[PDB]
Amino acid sequence: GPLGSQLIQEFTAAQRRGEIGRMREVAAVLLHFKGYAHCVDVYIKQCQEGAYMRNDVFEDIAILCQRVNKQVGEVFCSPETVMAKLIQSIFENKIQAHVKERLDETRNSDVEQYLKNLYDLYTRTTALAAKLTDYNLGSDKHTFLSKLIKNIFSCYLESYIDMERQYLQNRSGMILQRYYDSKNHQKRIDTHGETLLSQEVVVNLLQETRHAFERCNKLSDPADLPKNAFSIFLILVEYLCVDHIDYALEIGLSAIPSADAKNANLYFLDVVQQANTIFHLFDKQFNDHLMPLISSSPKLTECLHKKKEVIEQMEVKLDTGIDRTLNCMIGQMKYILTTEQKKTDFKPEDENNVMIQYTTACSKVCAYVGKQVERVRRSMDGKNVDTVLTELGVRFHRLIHEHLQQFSYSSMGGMLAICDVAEYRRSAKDFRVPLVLQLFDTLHALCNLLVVAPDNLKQVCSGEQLTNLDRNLLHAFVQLRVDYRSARLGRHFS
Ligand SMILES: [Br-]
Ligand SMILES: [Br-]
Ligand SMILES: [Br-]
Ligand SMILES: [Br-]
Ligand SMILES: [Br-]
Ligand SMILES: [Br-]
Ligand SMILES: [Br-]
Ligand SMILES: [Br-]
Ligand SMILES: [Br-]
Ligand SMILES: [Br-]
Repeated sequence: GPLGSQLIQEFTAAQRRGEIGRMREVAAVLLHFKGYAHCVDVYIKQCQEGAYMRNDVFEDIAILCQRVNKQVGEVFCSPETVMAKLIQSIFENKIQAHVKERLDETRNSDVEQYLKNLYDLYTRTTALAAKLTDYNLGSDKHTFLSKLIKNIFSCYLESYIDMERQYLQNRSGMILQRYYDSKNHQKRIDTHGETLLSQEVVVNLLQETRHAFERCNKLSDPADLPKNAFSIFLILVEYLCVDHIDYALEIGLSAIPSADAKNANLYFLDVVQQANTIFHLFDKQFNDHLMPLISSSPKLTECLHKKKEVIEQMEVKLDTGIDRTLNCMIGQMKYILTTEQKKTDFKPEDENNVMIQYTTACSKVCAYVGKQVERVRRSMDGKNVDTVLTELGVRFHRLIHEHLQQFSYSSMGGMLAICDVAEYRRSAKDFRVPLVLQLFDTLHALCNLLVVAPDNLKQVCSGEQLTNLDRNLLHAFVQLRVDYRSARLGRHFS
């Protein structure tokens, strides 16, 4: 019939000014007809008009819902259905308008600020939805809020991961270019030991990626959180690893003079030092930040495999470079020995007038060794420096060991050999590595063989420093004696 439902305008008047049960009476009448849905509707519009006048909209709607809750119980019979209508109106209108307002402007002017706003707006909305769930709305309310948040973020959170990666690729690219421009280095003799490894570029790349993970944690669907957080990681290993540090490792690998003369190749040891600190900053953000997001991954086993693979590819290159730098040093110590150690040193031309000291070949080497050891300590941190010295010291002991075996020794030449080793031992003591010192300790005892009289030869072999050594090793040194044939020293087949 002629619905004079425009007594709904009588309800509007009652709400305008004055607190009354007149709102209740008109509402109680209106539930008898279709139009009770419209009455509560205009009630929501009116109480919202004077509300939004604050800098913070999420506090404004929090105060709005509390004052409406105490009033709605006075006016309507089923406050729970009215209340759900309220917050739905707040979300579908006010919240969605405030989100579209913040994002449209910054979307085509500041992509990073867009991501930081989308993250902030989504966080405050969820925190707000947790405040609204405290009210006695119709249970299953949790699903109700979830649909409201989804209906105003579904398309923002859909194209999220693509904008996040497009941003990170571009921002990382700009950081790398800005660094290679400040060094006047176009991609693909340099006297400077330029490592091309910035501890600023890496820490700024990690700064950027860390923040991307945090946004990824809350803005990515939990079912796709692992695959999304790993997509971001692959961007890091493409710019930080492949493009920055792996590039500087190959560039630094070509500045090695290849075991020749005149080598100012302190360069690569500086590269090893920086790369190690970079690695410590790398896996630190990996364990603390990326791992909590990837822990629940279907194929986490393949995620850890690529992380390991990447960090081993460059681990090997560092091991190739430390090896090439070491035999460059061994190459020079060998050069000193061949050109400055003659036969007449251990096989003196005239037995009569010989002053026994360590050879000039010995001092030239020890002086060189010490000059390089110093450069190693000054170019590396305490942890990885002892592993390098150990290798150098082992190779150092190896060189002298085989060097001593290509000479014949007279009675007089014997002492000169010990004097050499004794000085070599002091040079090795400067390594501060027990292994190197102990290796020359056995070589020192070994030289004792080509000095003692033939009758006390098998006696000395029974000594504490020699007994626990292989008989073949004792034999190799006895053969170096000039009177190995002149005496019955062939009794070393036992
Ligand atoms: Br009115
Ligand atoms: Br209703
Ligand atoms: Br952020
Ligand atoms: Br959240
Ligand atoms: Br409930
Ligand atoms: Br930078
Ligand atoms: Br990439
Ligand atoms: Br280091
Ligand atoms: Br980090
Ligand atoms: Br001496």
